[PDB]
Amino acid sequence: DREQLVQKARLAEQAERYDDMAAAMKNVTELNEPLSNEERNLLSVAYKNVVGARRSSWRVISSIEQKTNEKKIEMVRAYREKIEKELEAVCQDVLSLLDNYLIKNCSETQYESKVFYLKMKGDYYRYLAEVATGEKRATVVESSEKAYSEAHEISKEHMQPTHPIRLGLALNYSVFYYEIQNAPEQACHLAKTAFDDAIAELDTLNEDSYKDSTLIMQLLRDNLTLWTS
Amino acid sequence: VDREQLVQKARLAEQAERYDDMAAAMKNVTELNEPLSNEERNLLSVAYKNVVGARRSSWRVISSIEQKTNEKKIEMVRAYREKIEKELEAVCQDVLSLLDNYLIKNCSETQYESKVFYLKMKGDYYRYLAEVATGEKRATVVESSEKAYSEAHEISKEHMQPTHPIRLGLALNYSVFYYEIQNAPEQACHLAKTAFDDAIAELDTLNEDSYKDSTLIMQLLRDNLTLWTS
Amino acid sequence: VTSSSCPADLT
Amino acid sequence: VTSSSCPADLT
Ligand SMILES: [Mg+2]
Ligand code: NA
Repeated sequence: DREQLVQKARLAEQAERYDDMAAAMKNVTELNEPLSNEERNLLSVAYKNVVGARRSSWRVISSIEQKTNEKKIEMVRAYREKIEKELEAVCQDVLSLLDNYLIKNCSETQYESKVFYLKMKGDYYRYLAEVATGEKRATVVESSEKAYSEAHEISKEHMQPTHPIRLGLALNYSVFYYEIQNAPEQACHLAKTAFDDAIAELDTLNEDSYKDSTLIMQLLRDNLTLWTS
Repeated sequence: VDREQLVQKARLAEQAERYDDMAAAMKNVTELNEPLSNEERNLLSVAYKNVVGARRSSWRVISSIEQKTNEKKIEMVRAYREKIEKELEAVCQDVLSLLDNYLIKNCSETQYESKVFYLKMKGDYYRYLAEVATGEKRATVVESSEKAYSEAHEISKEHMQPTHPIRLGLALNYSVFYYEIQNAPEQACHLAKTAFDDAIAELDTLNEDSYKDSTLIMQLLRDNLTLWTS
Repeated sequence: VTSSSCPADLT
Repeated sequence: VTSSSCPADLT
């Protein structure tokens, strides 16, 4: 029963059991009924914690691997790979949900959901790109950019520049350029213009959107400061 | 995979904050039947404390929600609490097997510190079982916890200094067992106070690392006494 | 040091 | 608040 699964997802969150949380929301999505804004948030929060823990772990191991006896380096590499394979499975799960249900069921004028989900698609291809090498890397980098690009065009044409979802897209897209494409001028240009287009009308946002957008703007600023130094 | 690689893996897991991995590695290390060094013993203890501790934290959240809480809703809450319960029990069972089948077993007559350390740990994981157990199952794990603590306590009193952090640490968890599990606040407070009091006089004789560990435990003893006498 | 990305949730 | 128990590690 659908509501039990969502209830479970909420319980898992409170218990900070994010693997459970994501598995519940995965099952909910596969019912092919649309997610409400709260359900969409549960999905997004769950998988971000699941993949986020692995990204964090992967970076620790990767760094150790770099700063370090065949059998010692062999264990480090294998452990890194173990973490990589998990990260890849999680991303594949999310990307399959997005392609087969979430993006698919957005109607022509559900712009916010389209931008939300295409962004998400951009994000999890970006997480794959973080650990990928070679031709597999080219593919996930290309897929990431395409999802970001399509979400960007929708957001520019059909959403206010102050909208948290549009701002959050610009934030992550600019991060893609900086970290994945190593294109610091492109990254800064996207970040700055997004910031600039929103900052004048910030006060026109409602209470909850103003909170969300302010935070994202601060991160845009923080990234610009960091990147231009 | 050789022993040192398993230990290396446990250290890597720890740095990556992957405590389920960290524990499975030290489980494997233990099962090779060679003794754990003090640092490997620390790896084992930290690993499983995090693994079981996550379950304990989760169980409390769900239990609390369950109590503040529709048949379908409440049944899912219960089922989910039980899910967490069965994980917690599986983890404790693993540790307790490690203790009974290798770690306590391979302590020789005069390896007192290790005996106290492992018997304390046995008391701990039976205590975590007791935290969620009900009925006849509960009585069994409470009695097993008490037995382990009681034996570690006697060894510690006869063969260790009152200032030793392992001894102090045992008295701490043993008094917590009395307070939280047996609801015996008088026994809890007496044990905590005497343990604290016995360690004062020679505290400055401790090695600098031991001093650090013991003063921390003594602060926890005191914090507990204050909380229990409020 | 690394770039900050978007929070997973909305209000 | 609950009772505090022993740290899992030694120095
Ligand atoms: Mg503006
Ligand atoms: Na003995």
